[PDB]
Amino acid sequence: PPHQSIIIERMHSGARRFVTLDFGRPILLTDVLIPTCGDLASLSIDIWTLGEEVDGRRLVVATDISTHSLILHDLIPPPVCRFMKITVIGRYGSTNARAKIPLGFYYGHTYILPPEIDQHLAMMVALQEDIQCRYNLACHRLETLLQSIDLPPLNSANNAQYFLRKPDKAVEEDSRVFSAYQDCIQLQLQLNLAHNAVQRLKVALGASRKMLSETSNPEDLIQTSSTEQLRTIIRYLLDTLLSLLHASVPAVLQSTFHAQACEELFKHLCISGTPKIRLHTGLLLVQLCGGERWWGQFLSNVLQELYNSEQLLIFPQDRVFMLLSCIGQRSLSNSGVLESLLNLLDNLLSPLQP
Amino acid sequence: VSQALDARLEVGLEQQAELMLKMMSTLEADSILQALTNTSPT
Amino acid sequence: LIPAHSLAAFGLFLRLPGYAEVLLKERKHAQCLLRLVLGVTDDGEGSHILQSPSANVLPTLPFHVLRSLFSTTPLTTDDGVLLRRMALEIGALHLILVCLSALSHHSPRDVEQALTKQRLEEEHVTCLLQVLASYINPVNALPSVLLELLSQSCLIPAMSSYLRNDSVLDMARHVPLYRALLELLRAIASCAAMVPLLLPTSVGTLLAKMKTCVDTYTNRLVPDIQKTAEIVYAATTSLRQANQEK
Amino acid sequence: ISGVDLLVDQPFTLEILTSLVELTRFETLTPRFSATVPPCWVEVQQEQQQRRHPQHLHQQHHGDAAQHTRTWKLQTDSNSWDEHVFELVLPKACMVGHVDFKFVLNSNITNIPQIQVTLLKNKACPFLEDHKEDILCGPVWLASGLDLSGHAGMLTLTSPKLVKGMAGGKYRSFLIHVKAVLRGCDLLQEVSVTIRRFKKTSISKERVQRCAMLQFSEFHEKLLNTLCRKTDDGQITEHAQSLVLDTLCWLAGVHSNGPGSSKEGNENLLSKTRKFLSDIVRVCFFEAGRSIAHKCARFLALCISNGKCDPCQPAFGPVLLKALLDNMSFLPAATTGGSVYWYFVLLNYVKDEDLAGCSTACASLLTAVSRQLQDRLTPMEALLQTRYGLYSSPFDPVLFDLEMSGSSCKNVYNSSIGVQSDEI
Amino acid sequence: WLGGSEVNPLWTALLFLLCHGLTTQQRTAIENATVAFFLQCISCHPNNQKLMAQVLCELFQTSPQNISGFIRRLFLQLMLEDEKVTMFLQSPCPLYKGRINATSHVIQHPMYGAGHKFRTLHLPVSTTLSDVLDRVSDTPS
Repeated sequence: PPHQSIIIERMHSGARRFVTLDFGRPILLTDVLIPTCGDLASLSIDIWTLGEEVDGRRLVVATDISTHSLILHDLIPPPVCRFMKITVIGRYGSTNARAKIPLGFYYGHTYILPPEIDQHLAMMVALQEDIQCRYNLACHRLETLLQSIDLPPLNSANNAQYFLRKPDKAVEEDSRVFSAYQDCIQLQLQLNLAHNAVQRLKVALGASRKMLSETSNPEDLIQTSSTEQLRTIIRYLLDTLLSLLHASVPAVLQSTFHAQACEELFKHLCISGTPKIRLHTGLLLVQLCGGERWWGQFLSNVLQELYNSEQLLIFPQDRVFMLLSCIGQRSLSNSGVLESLLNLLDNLLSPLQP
Repeated sequence: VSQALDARLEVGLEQQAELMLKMMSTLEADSILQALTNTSPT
Repeated sequence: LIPAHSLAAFGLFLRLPGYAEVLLKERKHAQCLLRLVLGVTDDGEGSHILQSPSANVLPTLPFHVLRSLFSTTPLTTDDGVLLRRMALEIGALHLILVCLSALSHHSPRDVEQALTKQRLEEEHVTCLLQVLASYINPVNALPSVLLELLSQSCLIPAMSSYLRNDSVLDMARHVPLYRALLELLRAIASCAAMVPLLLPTSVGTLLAKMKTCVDTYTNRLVPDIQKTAEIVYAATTSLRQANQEK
Repeated sequence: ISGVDLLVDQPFTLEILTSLVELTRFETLTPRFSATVPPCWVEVQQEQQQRRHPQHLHQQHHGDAAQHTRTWKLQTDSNSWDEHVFELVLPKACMVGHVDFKFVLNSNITNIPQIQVTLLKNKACPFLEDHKEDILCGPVWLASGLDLSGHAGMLTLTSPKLVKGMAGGKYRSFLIHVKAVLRGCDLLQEVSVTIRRFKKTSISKERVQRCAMLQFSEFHEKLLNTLCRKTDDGQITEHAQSLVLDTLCWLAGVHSNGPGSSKEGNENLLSKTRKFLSDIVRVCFFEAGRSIAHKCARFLALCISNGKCDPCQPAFGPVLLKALLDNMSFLPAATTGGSVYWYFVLLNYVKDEDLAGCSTACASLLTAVSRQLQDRLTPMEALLQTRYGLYSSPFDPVLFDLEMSGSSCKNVYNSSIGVQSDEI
Repeated sequence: WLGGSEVNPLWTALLFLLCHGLTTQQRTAIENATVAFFLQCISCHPNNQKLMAQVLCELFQTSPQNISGFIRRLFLQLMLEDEKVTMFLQSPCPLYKGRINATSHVIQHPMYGAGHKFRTLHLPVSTTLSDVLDRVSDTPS
């Protein structure tokens, strides 16, 4: 995906602006996104293929873009286009400083169907194979790069000094790792896009997907799906759980989320998941079981297990510590949170007393 | 949410569906912001 | 199985027997060329090839290594003649003349960027003409197809057009291409097989025209490059005159 | 009717569906129209509404669309009118599909005007009482067409008996009558009305074909069967499925405002929808693509609105809830992220019924999935997350979605644009 | 022994398996393992280099019909890059350069020893000894 904005002239905002966009080929435009533009009063899109006066069309006019960003998630039926016209009206006051117009993003299919289909599918398959080979090479480079580095445990003053002031070789190796990872994710996204396009073209032949022709038992479905699909499902499902809780009295929900369930859910989500699902899991737990008696003892057990000097699991200690602090602040009304923490601190200092 | 919707007057009036389909999401996004920032667990 | 034409030539050149060994004499670029082929366009260390420290020389490697091969592979042994053949069938020399037509605009029959592209194009055609000259001389010998394929071709129009430019100030700065021209005329006059291809404004008359013109301009009326240019030009012109008469 | 093979009778094929959508295809009146207004309104000049809309004539050279935006500004006098009469003129014979009734509220309005536009069907002391048997076509409520902003909107004017017309798609009388139930109709600021019709088809007796489409319920049964089942002989392409969703969407839209008499066909379709709702959701979300999911979401929105508009018949929300919750366990086997997004968008609204069951299923699915996810973590990814805070796993080739900002665009290319300055 | 006549058929069978009941992750793991195994066998053994060259040549000759698939990546990252060799030093004087005070864990064969009097580097064969000296010790730098 390309991205680079362009400059304008006669920066005064009172007058009209004109931008015309052409893809050089008919495009099955189906998605348009333009960020919020504060110094702007109006925005419109005009669409044509053969000519502005021959087959010109318009599809949306935006007015509140000053504090908002228009989103056209799914344009159905997909308008066939090659030429796109942008017309915006800046702030009514014609006095303004230098500003850059955000172009936005536009997604759509390049190949149009109601023949090229067979050879287009063949060349797309070849492109997918080449992208897969390049992605495999990038994965090998990243794997052999990370294999040579290590994270010192935060259990000594020397490691603390290392974390405070990274040595130069650590900085350069981190830069190399970040570059390799960025290349790997770019190639991964390209491969996924190519595979999706190939799948769509194959669907155009009527060859529907396998779609559970072997089994339908959930214990295999959950253990055969992809990791990213599971993450997306968890994010949406946790979001819906939060919405359901905010809309109330679901007494059944509090019954299932007992001490063991809370332990397992926390250890599975807040330790290994993405920051969004980690924060959402923490907030759901503190909203559900915040008032429980066993709560607080939960926090003490979690802290003692995770931050023990004998812990071997690798996890982002600082982020989960911030999450624990946020949960403790929210669940502060419970009397057991500080009692359990002080009892834990009482036991750690026990060797001082003979 | 920007309340901006494409010019589908010309097509059959699915627009009232599209507004409320847009409204389907809006009553969800605000509640979550009210769920996590607002309504501190008490 | 930048520039695009060099990579195609590299793919065609590498099919020639013995070209793999000579290409591997300077190993790291040879790896870069092979890595540039197959589409990865990257090194093993994560640095892009087009921003490699010695990326400037990259276009020259195919033709230059082929020239080194031609110097190291004479026409005397069976190796030279078999190489000439498998050059002729696969269109290696045919694609050589085609890309010469593309880079010289002689069909068979922005200031800074303009000068930069002119420089790269003239150096590329210099290398192409010089490797063709090395193809002419060892250091059915003449191909049967070459007899027909030099008539209504690009080589004679290329020589004519590049001999149209007779600027008296040209050779002061245009030394490398004129050195290649001197070497190729040496080959075209000294090679026994190449002589009938030329001998049935004529090439000899206008060549003598430049010789007399430069003699009047300099001899009648310089650093190392220029003085070597004139002395070698005079010697090679005398040799070409001796070869032309018979 | 006799001697013409109705499109419903023949077994469904791709070209048959393509012909069917042509009937549902809809266009604009090119011929000129006219209208009259009560004296309390003054017609707003056509270029005044072109204030922010400078290229109306360029797209269509005929310019009737510029006239199509017939705008009247309300001159609020001391009278608090509770009724109004709007006369329509149809000079060129045509079959109107629906009348585009657009209303915008005043910028300072803070209350909810209980303004109602009720128009009973035609058969041969407010006008709705004295001429209760003489009203023309509807009925609707203003709040139904109220948009997100709450200061504007657009009402739908259609009925299953509207397409037939007075006799063979003629015009005799169309009256847009409004009655409210400062205060009343005076809150409304201005009104624009547009008349738009069906596209001409290459099919003989388009009126007869449309009548056969709308009347018979076995057509609905067959359409729902085709959408639901995907058998060995039913190798139905998703192109045909998209056409089917379009047909049902148009059918539900035209059945939305059907009166009590027309509720026979509405209930005939909705009974089959309730019979096959689980399969509808399963196919159109967990098997089809994102576009089919959007079409199914639109159809389900129409069904929900129809159930709301007909309190005399059971609502659709709880049944949709049971369908979605029964299809919940198939989420790990879903195809695309956009379909799951639309599924959860629909699911979130219908949480108002049976919160306990939805919460129980959500908790069960979360507990089942979470244990599996932790088992797939690798020391490589853990090192990445801890040292650099990079959470996306690079060694997993397969992704699920790409949510840039409030959108799911994994199934489509990113378009590379060469910017042309052109007009500066 | 890996170049012995008993093990020679394994190379061709492996290439046959990887150039056409395997899941995607299984295929990727097998590809990586095969590349590592071949690179280990080729590292500094001219005889095994000749055997792999012969296997590649015969596979290319007998391959019907464009180059792609696992064989492309294997050729591109097996050759077309500098060979790596494990180089092992030792001295009566300590070698401090390259060490940090962090508690790094490095586990190698016991023959390479431990402490400041030993050092092992996995570095390309194309490097010169001056690079070794100024990367292992501060004094040359």
